[PDB]
Amino acid sequence: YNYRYRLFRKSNLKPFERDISTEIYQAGSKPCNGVEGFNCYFPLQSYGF
Amino acid sequence: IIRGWIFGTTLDSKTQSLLIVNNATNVVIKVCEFQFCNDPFLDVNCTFEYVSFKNLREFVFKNIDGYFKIYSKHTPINLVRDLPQGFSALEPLVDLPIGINITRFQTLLALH
Ligand SMILES: *[C@@H]1O[C@H](CO)[C@@H](O[C@@H]2O[C@H](CO)[C@@H](O)[C@H](O)[C@H]2NC(C)=O)[C@H](O)[C@H]1NC(C)=O
Ligand SMILES: *[C@@H]1O[C@H](CO)[C@@H](O)[C@H](O)[C@H]1NC(C)=O
Ligand SMILES: *[C@@H]1O[C@H](CO)[C@@H](O)[C@H](O)[C@H]1NC(C)=O
Repeated sequence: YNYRYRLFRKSNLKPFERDISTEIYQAGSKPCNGVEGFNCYFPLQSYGF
Repeated sequence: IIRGWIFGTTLDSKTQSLLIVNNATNVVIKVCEFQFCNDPFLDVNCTFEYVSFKNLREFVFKNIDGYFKIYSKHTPINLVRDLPQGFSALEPLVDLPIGINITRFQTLLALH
């Protein structure tokens, strides 16, 4: 799980652009602000290698 | 007294923000994932890093396909109020492979 992928949500990533966290991408209308329930937490995963 | 610029989104660089500084011996360039100045100054985590009135200094900055491109020119002048009436062209300085989502910017001043 040391190998990761960060994004899938909405506003997509430009050619050779890079992204690093500071505020939560959430999938809908909720002001999640640290919550991890429905639509909430980053769209960020780890690989089961 | 005018010596540099910050470019980014939040400008605090909690997420990647570009910084460009002239220190009178060198130009220094950084993108550091560390807290920048809250009220920016010069005294009278760095995924990319680099080191090198009578006067008008002209610059152009543009940000394309993850490159940050810089052009400049230096010239004598004899007007403080408005830019010169004549024609001249800027020439390329550096072309930096930084990969950053710049949307906002701010110049840097030296302070006593
Ligand atoms: C690049 O940065 C800009 C802001 O600097 C982001 O633009 C905002 O995106 C949200 C949705 O994610 C919109 O609701 C806002 O209206 C946008 N604001 C502006 C001023 O454009 C953009 O999403 C960022 N992209 C990536 C992939 O980092
Ligand atoms: C200018 O920056 C370089 C690189 O950071 C440093 O070695 C040098 O001491 C600086 N010059 C002054 C006058 O502080
Ligand atoms: C240093 O940068 C990484 C991202 O590359 C970040 O996770 C870490 O929290 C940063 N450290 C500080 C003190 O901001």
